[PDB]
Amino acid sequence: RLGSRSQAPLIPQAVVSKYDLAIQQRHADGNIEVWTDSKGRRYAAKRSSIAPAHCRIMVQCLRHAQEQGFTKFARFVTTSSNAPYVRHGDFTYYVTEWVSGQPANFGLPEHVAQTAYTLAQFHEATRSFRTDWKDDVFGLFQARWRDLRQMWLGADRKREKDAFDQLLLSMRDELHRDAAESLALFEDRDVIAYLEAERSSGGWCHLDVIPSNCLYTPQHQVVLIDFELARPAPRALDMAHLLRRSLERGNWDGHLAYACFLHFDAVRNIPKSEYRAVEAILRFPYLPWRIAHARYHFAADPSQLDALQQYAVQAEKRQAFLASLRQQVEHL
Ligand SMILES: N[C@@H](Cc1c[nH]c[nH+]1)C(=O)O
Repeated sequence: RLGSRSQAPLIPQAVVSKYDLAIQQRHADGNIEVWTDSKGRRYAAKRSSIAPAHCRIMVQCLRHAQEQGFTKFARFVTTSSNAPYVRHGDFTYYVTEWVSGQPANFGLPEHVAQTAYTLAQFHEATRSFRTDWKDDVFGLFQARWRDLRQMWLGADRKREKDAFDQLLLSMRDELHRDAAESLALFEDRDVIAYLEAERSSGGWCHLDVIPSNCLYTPQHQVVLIDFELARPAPRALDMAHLLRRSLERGNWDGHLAYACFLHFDAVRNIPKSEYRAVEAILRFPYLPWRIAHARYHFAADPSQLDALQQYAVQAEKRQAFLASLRQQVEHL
């Protein structure tokens, strides 16, 4: 019994042997397995729980994007029978060529720029592709707000308040203001019109925009991997998710936001309503919600206090950034 100190299980050899890759060496590396041939050529093998039908549309989506010029993805390798996956032991395995690069550093404008460019290219290249294949962003955030309010009410009535409880209570008025401003933006007719128009025109988002899926290459581009969460969705979702992650880790340095907006805009103009949808998402106090949710619904962990402390440290810089962006959007 090793419990949570159990290593990633090796992919069964029978799966490897369905391919024609003459693999000599295999080892886990993060959430993929690296397969290497006698020349040292590498492949990334993924153990997934996605359905085979889902794997098929995912591949078809990327091949469609490619016929439109898209290059920013790891290329799938097929089995000896031409299948895009192997199904074995209740898992779906798929393999891609290896992409040389490093996980994007979302604190560097250059890396944010290239991630944004790539995400925008993916969205553009997939316009109109299987648009009805499977969205209530207002309801999601409304529920989070209701949760957040309940959580600080719970904290306030504790006999003994710990450092986290007290810190969360100290920011209630700012958190309330931000949540209210966000939900008001989601209720604005222009934001809704944007979201609905995107739903109609299609275009997929990647929807797992984390450094380990955004590989910054020696050719100074970003190549995406892991399209398992990708689906038709408004472009603002990928844009806002990239921005939030970048900005929270670069203390709201607007060079990171500019790098992002410029490179989305280069592929397709950002209209005012798209900016406003992005603002609605960014204005919501997502991190305090998420951290408090974990604490009070799941269990306390000291990392939650670290995270809330960092949010508090950055809170004025975040306010300043969102203020300047709001002004920018009024004089586009
Ligand atoms: N080259 C990536 C790993 C990878 C390539 N393809 C899939 N995963 C890295 O930074 O480690």
